[PDB]
Amino acid sequence: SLETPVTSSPLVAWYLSNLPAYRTAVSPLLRGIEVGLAHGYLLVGPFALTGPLRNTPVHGQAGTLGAIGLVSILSVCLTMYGVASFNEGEPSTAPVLTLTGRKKEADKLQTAEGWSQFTGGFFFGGVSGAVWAYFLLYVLDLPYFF
Amino acid sequence: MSHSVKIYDTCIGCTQCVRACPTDVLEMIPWDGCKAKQIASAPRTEDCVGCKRCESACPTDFLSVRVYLGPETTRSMALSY
Amino acid sequence: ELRFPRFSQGLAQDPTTRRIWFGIATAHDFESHDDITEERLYQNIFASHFGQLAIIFLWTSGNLFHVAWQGNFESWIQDPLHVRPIAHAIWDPHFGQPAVEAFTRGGAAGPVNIAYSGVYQWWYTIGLRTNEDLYTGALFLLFLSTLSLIASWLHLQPKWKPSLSWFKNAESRLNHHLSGLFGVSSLAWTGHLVHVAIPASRGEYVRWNNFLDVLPYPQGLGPLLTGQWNLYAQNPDSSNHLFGTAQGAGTAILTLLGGFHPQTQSLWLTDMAHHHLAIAFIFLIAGHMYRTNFGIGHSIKDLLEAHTPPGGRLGRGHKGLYDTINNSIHFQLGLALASLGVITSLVAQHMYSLPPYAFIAQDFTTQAALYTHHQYIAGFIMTGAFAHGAIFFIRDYNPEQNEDNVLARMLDHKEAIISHLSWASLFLGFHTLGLYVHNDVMLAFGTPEKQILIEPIFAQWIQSAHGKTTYGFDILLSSTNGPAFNAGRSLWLPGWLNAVNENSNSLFLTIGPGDFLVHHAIALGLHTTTLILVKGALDARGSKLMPDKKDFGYSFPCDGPGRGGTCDISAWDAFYLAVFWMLNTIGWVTFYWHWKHITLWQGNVSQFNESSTYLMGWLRDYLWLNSSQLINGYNPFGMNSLSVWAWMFLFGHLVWATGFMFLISWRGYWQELIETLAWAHERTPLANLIRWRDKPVALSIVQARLVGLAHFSVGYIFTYAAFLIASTSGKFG
Amino acid sequence: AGLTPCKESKAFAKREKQSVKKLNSSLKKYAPDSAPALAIQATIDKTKRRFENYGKFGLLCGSDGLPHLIVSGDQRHWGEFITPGVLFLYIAGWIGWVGRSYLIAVSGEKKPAMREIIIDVELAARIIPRGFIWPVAAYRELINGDLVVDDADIGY
Amino acid sequence: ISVVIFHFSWKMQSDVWGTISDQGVVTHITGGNFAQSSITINGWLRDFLWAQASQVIQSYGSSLSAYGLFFLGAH
Amino acid sequence: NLPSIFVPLVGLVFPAIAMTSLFLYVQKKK
Amino acid sequence: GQLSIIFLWLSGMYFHGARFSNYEAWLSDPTHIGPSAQVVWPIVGQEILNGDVGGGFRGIQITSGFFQLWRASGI
Ligand code: CLA
Ligand SMILES: CC1=C(/C=C/C(C)=C/C=C/C(C)=C/C=C/C=C(C)/C=C/C=C(C)/C=C/C2=C(C)CCCC2(C)C)C(C)(C)CCC1
Ligand SMILES: CC1=C(/C=C/C(C)=C/C=C/C(C)=C\C=C\C=C(C)\C=C\C=C(C)\C=C\C2=C(C)CCCC2(C)C)C(C)(C)CCC1
Ligand code: SF4
Ligand code: SF4
Repeated sequence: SLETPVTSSPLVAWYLSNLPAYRTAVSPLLRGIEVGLAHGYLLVGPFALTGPLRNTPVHGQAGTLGAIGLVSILSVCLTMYGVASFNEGEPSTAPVLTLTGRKKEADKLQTAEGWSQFTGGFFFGGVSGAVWAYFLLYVLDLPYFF
Repeated sequence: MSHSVKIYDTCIGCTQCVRACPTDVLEMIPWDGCKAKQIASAPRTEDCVGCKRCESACPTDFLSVRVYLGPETTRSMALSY
Repeated sequence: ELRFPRFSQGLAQDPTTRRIWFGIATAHDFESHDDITEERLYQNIFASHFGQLAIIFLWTSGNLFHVAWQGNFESWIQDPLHVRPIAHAIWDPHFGQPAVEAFTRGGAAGPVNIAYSGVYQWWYTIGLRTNEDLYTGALFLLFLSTLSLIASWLHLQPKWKPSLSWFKNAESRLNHHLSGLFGVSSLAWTGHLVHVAIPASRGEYVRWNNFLDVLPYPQGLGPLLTGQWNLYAQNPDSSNHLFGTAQGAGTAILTLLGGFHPQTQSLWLTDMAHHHLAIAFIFLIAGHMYRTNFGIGHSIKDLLEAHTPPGGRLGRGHKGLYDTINNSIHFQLGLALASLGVITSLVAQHMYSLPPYAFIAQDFTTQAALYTHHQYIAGFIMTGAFAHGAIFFIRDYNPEQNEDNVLARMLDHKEAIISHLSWASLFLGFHTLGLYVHNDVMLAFGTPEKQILIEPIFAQWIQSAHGKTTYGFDILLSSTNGPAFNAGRSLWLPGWLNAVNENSNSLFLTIGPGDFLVHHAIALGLHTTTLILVKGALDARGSKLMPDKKDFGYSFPCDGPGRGGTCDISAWDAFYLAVFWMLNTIGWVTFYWHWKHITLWQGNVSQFNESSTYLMGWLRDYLWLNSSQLINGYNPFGMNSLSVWAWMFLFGHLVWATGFMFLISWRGYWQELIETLAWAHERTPLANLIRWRDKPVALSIVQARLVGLAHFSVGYIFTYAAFLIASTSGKFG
Repeated sequence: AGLTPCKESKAFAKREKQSVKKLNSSLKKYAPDSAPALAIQATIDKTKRRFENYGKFGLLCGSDGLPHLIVSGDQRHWGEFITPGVLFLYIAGWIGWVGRSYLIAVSGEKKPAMREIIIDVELAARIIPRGFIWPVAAYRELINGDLVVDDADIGY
Repeated sequence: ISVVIFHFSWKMQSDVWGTISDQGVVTHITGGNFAQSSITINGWLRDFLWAQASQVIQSYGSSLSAYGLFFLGAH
Repeated sequence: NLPSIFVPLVGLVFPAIAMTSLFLYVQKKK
Repeated sequence: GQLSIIFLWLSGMYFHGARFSNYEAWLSDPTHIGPSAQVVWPIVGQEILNGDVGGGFRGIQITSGFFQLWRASGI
């Protein structure tokens, strides 16, 4: 590749290197539950506001049901990948060398046991994120544009 | 063996196929069956990409180097990624 | 092996996605499977066949189940001419409210689909009368499907699989198939016609409960034994007959009337019983020809040898063709398709002229949906026959065992065959198009008399030989003197001649100059379609551009740019270009049938007879005019029942237009496009964490052709099938 | 086949009536002596004498008032298809027979390639009339067996 | 290009061109249907291809015949 | 009643299990 | 050469507009007389192409819009 401002800069290389997918030195269960929190709380909007029931008074509870399923489907699409791309006793496929050249540990996420932990984090966070939107948006619901 | 490259006895030893292999498959070996006293040979068929230009430059009655496309490998498919 | 596909190791180690695509297309090609042997080759086919019968029986149990659970079958019987037959029910949770209303019809309670396959009439005729007959009809076929699945499994274990000599027994098979399969089944269907069907159409309800009490003929089973069979045709159904009751109901069971049933515009029941009885005998007697175990009957090997013409004009004649056929599966399949390809066209041609089911000549849409259906099936099957001809010349032909016989000679003057096919196609092409543009121009300038109207008189002479009196040529069966007329004046002519001159049926429609020009356009299709296929078959083994084509197989991409470029040289590609001309040809046939009938049904027969001589007439008065109701399936004002056909209509246009993308743009461009993409994905953060297991590559050269043709065909069928049904059903006339 | 003669078919004499009225409609808008009025009149006479010749030479008209051709060979109608047809076949050979003579004529040269992209006009002038008698000449070739070859096909 | 010259033809006939009443009310060529019917693909089939091809199709027998022939000839 | 259950099962579930079943079988390695 | 052909193309257009056109008539009522600058020989009935473009003339109605160009230059 090439070193352009976008691919390397202190602001960029600090933003990416400190979000769950890249914090290579913490337990993959939590790295799954953060990811599912941000994604789950994210997509409750468009389902609730643009779905086929937006006019009806069930727009709150029809979007949430929609987002809940989509998290479930991605949880399956997650598990299909983990079970078909790793073997139960094979080690990690992540790069173990940093840019400076320090040989660090291979990421536990790139591992059958790790990924199956990660999806457990994503699924539980995904549904937890998508209810937390529904509670806020239809209890503590004043300022928003909905 | 990925693809099968075969050179017959019609070949007149003109070294036009060897010079036209883009990945160094064919090569020239001595013979005694031509005026030129040399016939082509294909000892590295693995890297053979299948680009029939190797035998678009064999000037004989039908052909003297022939290429049969078999199964495809990661180098016989010319994948760079 | 080591992974999918289990039957091909060469594909298995292919790392790219090519393996997955090619692990599906080469599933059923049992010869090219690794480690195949001639015993396995047959035993898989035998098990596979039973798989195909399971589908056919399960498929037909679906129709009976829905028609009797969500259909109008008991009500439709009560008035066949005013109750739309119902196919099934609709439950689509995307439907809005005005669609739910619109698709509620046929006297149902929710949305339904109107059945255009014409099952409702067929089951009326053959005696079914309530829902309950249909349910047991469903269960039985479901059981038969279960039985077949057992057999496909059973004949794979040891001690139940046939050996080679069992399959290669070409004589003992032809006796059973001719005498048992074709023969007895036709005899037994006669039994059902005169024990259930005919009694149903006379008010008698006969079922498995009581079919032992009732007599098919009040003196039954006697008159046949004595020899005076002249009683079963005694007192037939009267002219004033109501199909479901006893008024005018005669008692004859076997007749020869030949006309139409006056009320229902169909063939008489008692004729169809006789005919299946007559050809129940021909096959039985034709079934004892060949020798099996009992020392009598011909040897098919001997018959082929004996027919060697003296003088040598046919070389060694048919010598050795026994083994070549009896050892080449691709040969046997080719013959089967050719024969099956013809009779399907025959079925299409006869059904619409001689309606064999009650109240099916006035359901106009059902006629069109059936005749068009069988021609397209016949178009596909006929292309396969030549396609497996080519595979024969490649894989299984042997140039030694067929020395100078009739088969090797067809490879010896292949130039003479190919060129003349080219001539006949060229002669038809220049003049059929030629006279057409001339007809077009002469009308553009406002002079319609200056057209070239050639009266199709030979076909009008033939119609006069069958009794049609419009043209007044006064020949056999149209002239009273003729002994041929006298030979039939008291058997079938009074009914047959009354049907042929009636102007309501489609029996021998009047033909004019328009019908002359179209027929050549049809004739042009068959030669040109044949030319591609026949050119493909005879040059499969080799030609001047590449005289060792046999060493590569039936289907290979090309042979490289040298020698001037060799794109589209495999005999596969000859089949490829062929399909385009099949769809065009069958296009010109079904077009012609629909428009001629759609003018007839309205009683506006002048419109076809004038507009059908210049092309703008076909484009204006058939395409543009008749699609007015279809395209309004949904507009910014509302929707209709026809909306679904309007949607499918465009859906047809969309797939068809996607077809071009794979035919025109060839592989090398897309492959360079993937490589950039497979670079971008490898450098994007958060997305370099997901890695393809199988590397991504563009489709292969042959795959694109196959894929490109799949879209073209699908879009071409759905488009026309939508216009055919919507336009006719829109007017129901 | 029921095709009444065009000189009798009232439908034929209807089409002749409309197309004349349609033209005379387009005429009562120009000056009675300008150039348009003459060209319109010219086409009007051309039309009437067109219809008359179609009702004179025995063309048979259907129920469309339009002529129909009987190509069955009924020699009451020979000038519709058979007579024009033979007229074509005479011409078509003339083109065919002449071209064959030229290719044979230039065949025995150093490179016949050059004498076909650059046609020899004089040689094609002493051959252009030999197509007047092609039926006679060819039929003798067929009998003498020089119209065809047997098994020497490519190269020579 | 083809969709551009389709876009121009329908937009101008439906929203701009057309006769004008002596009173002052304006009636465009296609009655101002572009704003509702051009959003559906079937709309571009009914009201543009099918409804504005009438003049070319039935152009036989008058001076616009040469367009009727070319229409076919270009197909 | 019965359609409202069988239509989703063959439209949503039975496809999903089918696609996920094949995907493992296609992508196996032994 | 390319420059020369254009001039020859221009020359015909000006010539044709002078010898075979209702231009001078068009200058009287440009609102409702079609511009015509091509007239066909009547051989095989093709004189039906000579349309009633009005202005006491006939011929193929042009659409390249030269007439507005020749009026804007005060011809
Ligand atoms: C002297 C000229 C000549 C002659 C005698 C023939 C003779 C023949 N051609 Mg033919 N052909 C020719 C030129 C000629 N060709 C040219 C120039 C072409 C290229 C377009 C073809 C393309 C062609 C095809 C595609 C086919 C034939 C076929 C045939 C055979 C059947 C006749 C037929 O179908 O006519 C075909 C007639 C045409 C295609 C019309 C074009 C011929 C032009 C108009 C004549 C040219 C004459 C020449 C320029 C005049 C020279 C004058 C000289 C003084 C300078 C027959 C052996 C067919 C065949 O194999 O049947 C057995 C066949 O399929 N030919
Ligand atoms: C390629 C090939 C192949 C195939 C082939 C085919 C596919 C063929 C087909 C063919 C066909 C598809 C044919 C058809 C035929 C037909 C016919 C042969 C017909 C006949 C008819 C008749 C005979 C009739 C008669 C009559 C009449 C006229 C009328 C009246 C009645 C009667 C009957 C008398 C194979 C495999 C072998 C192999 C080799 C190569
Ligand atoms: C009578 C008639 C008819 C019929 C016809 C027919 C049926 C025909 C056939 C025909 C045929 C069946 C033919 C065949 C042929 C063969 C051959 C074989 C030929 C050959 C030829 C040639 C060889 C020639 C050559 C040449 C010349 C001489 C000239 C030109 C040049 C050339 C060199 C080309 C119809 C009905 C239509 C109508 C009426 C009349
Ligand atoms: S195909 Fe290409 S790689 Fe193979 S031998 Fe020929 S030139 Fe070499
Ligand atoms: S090109 Fe052909 S002849 Fe020349 S060396 Fe190679 S094989 Fe031999």
